[PDB]
Amino acid sequence: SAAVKEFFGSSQLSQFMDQNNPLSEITHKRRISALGPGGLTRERAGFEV
Amino acid sequence: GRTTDPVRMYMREMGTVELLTREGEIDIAKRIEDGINQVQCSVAEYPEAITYLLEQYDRVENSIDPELAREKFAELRAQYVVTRDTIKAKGRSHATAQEEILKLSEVFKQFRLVPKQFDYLVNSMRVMMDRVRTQERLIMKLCVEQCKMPKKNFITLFTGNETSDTWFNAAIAMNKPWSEKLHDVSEEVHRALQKLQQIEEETGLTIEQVKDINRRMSIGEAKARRAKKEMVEANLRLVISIAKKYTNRGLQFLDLIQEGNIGLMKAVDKFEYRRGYKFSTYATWWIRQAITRSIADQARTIRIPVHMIETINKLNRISRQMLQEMGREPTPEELAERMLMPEDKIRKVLKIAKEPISMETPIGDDEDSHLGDFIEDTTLELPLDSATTESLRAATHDVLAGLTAREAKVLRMRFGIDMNTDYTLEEVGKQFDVTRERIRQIEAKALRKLRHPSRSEVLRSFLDD
Amino acid sequence: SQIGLFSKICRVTIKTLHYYNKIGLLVPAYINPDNGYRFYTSDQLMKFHQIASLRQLGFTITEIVTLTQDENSCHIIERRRLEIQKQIRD
Amino acid sequence: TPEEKLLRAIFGEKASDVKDSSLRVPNGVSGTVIDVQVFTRDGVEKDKRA
DNA sequence: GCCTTGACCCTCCCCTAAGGGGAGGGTTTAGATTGTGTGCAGTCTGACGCGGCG
DNA sequence: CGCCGCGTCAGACTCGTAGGAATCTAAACCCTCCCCTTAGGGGAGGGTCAAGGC
Ligand code: 118
Repeated sequence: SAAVKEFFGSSQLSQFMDQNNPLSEITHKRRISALGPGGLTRERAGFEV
Repeated sequence: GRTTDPVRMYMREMGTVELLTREGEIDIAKRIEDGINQVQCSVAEYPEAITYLLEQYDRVENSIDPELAREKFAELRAQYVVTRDTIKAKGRSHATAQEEILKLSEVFKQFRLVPKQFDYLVNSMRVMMDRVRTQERLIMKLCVEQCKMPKKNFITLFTGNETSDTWFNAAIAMNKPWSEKLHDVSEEVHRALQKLQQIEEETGLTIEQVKDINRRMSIGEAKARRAKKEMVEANLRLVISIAKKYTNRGLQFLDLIQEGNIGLMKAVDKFEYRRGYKFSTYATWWIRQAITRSIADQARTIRIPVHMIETINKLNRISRQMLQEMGREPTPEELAERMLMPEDKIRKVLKIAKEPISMETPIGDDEDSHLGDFIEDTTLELPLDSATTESLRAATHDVLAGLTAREAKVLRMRFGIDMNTDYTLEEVGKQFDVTRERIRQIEAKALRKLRHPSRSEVLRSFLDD
Repeated sequence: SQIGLFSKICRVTIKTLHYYNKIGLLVPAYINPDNGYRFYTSDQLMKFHQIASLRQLGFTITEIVTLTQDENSCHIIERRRLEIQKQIRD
Repeated sequence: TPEEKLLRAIFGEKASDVKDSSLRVPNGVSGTVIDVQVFTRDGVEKDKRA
């Protein structure tokens, strides 16, 4: 239970929803990220990626 | 050595020892036991300046018959009172004395491990032996300042003769001018040597037999120590195999190991091989006890007592099984009904099990904003309040000038304004030699005038608080 | 015998034995010098029986003390017989 | 403070045992109340509004 | 006005008899058991300075 | 002497929001100190209420 609820509540990919519009939510549910656990860091990504 | 880790540096220096077999630990324990009794032997024939058991059996005065507890102490002293009658014959080192006092040792060997009782008898000479030592240091810090002299003739014949100062006649014999270059100070040498000779009076025995058999008494106290050391050093893998089941509970690995070793050093001191059990079976208890006691005393920022630790653990154990059984988490009512405690105590316990958060906890999307940035100082006074305090002080100082000077001094003394302390009626009338009651009269005068509406509405402005 | 077993031989609480030791009414046989434990013997039970026997007549602790250690002092008993004879009437 | 003690002696007023911790509207905001919700603990007296 | 009596009054702390309840601290416990372990983190590029080996 | 390996240091500014913070087993026995229990007593220290003497 601890391992599951820590992922669903304090991860970096688990985000507070954006709810201004219908389009704001549609867009937030289709986003693709390269950050996170097992991905890049903002300071250490280059020009080519 | 191509490594800086201290856990590997430990596990490497620990592997150069061999594990013992069932006979090895028995014949190590045997010599541990017989050295500590060789010492107790050596203590036997020391003079009455020791705290010898004449009435220790009476000092105290498995449930043994009282007639058994009173009688078998009469064997040893029944022989001892007639044995050491020969303390006079042929000096102090007579052979009948050695024979029958080691027969008292034949008697002494019966006993085995005991509390510090035995300790407090050998301490009987500690407080007396090093004394002797330090006193012959005094003489030396009284000789080297005045004259220089080769130590290995002087202190050698000092060790040897100990009859009288006649050995100083062995200093002039080589005919060099350092013989009597000393002047007017040798009576200080005689001072300290004479005081240790009255120490010899109270002991009645010369030093070179006491220190002689202390040389062999020190053999037992070291031969037990060495065997204890190699009984400890052969069992460290036991500590390391036990202490690996206490990880991730507030202490680090090497802390748990160094806590277990202090318990193993006690299991080695309390062992008894005669009872027939192995060493592991007795040592595991003390090892686990030391590790468990150190987890509950350290490893929390705010420390909880041991009884509260056991209450917390019991409540955790109950809620686990109620959660497995019901499929939910039980409310404090369902825990109070089974734990059989008043519900307010169950509510009180549930607050004490939280560890403080770090002030470096990242709060936001970034990691440059921390929890400790938004924490406000609460003990500061607002500047509107400072200005109000000063304005009120000025207003009071102005209203206190209208009425009489002597009639305002009493208000200043009565409420403590502009003074280091508040005062009482009798100690104010001390300087006025006015009665207990007239002070109250003039105070009801002043406080009656000061609320007349010609004066009040300057001070009334402040009381809207 | 330790205090916990002696408390079951006599069927009395431990706080009662502590109190009786403090007052000076029932003193243990032997007290450990470093621990401070209390050990009792059979004559302690023979005396506790007398204490309870005296306590069943309504006496307070000071008169029970004065009755056990000191002389017979018969004037205290009949003097009690009035305080009961009066009390019933009340 | 001594001065405030003398003020209480003259005008006779006394303070009391409780302090005001009420909930207020933040400055600049002006609105209409449209909903209220009350959550009370099991073992506590429910009130008129709840 | 400027002081002296003799009454009255209040609050705060400690006390009664025979234990009860709890908080916080000490100690030992004898069948045998003898070398960690995370299903780790390892993950950027450029300039500069010094030691270790040919 | 020269090359290479390896270890240390650096990488723009000011604003916004966003609830809570994540595993983890000892048990029996002893001791001392502190407050609690009925229905009022007792004192210490510090205040107040009429009445006159002058
Ligand atoms: C889990 C694992 C071991 C013990 Sb234990 C013990 C506990 C109660 C009754 C008897 C034994 C233990 C001993 C000292 C300190 C702490 C715990 C225990 C000891 C030796 C061998 C096996 C178990 C407790 C829980």
